[PDB]
Amino acid sequence: IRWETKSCQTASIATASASAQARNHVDAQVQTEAPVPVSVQPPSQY
Amino acid sequence: RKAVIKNADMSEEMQQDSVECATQALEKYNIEKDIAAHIKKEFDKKYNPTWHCIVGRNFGSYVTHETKHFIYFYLGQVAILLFKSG
Repeated sequence: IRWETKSCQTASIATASASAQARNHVDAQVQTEAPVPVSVQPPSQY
Repeated sequence: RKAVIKNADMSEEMQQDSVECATQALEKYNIEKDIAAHIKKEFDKKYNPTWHCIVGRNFGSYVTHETKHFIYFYLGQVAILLFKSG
């Protein structure tokens, strides 16, 4: 005959943002040098 | 699925049965509708009707229960409300 009223509640939760990324690239530039440290005719005496 | 009882108006024997019954339901069934159904049916059989069971991760309720037939507890992160009314 005794009806008791009760109130229930569950705990809340917490989320968080995040990200993923594959490997990254970057540019590059090269110029080949053309040095010619060469004389005309060295008179050798080997 | 560790059990922690938060509030009860229930005999110790029924409290233990609630935890063990809900634990079995949670091991066997993945979906709350089925977990709740398992738990409710076992109580109607053993402790007579009319039992009600709510199982979930996020809810509030306001209900009326019969004295000495109320328990609210967690299994891990899942809350189970088990009581008689009607």
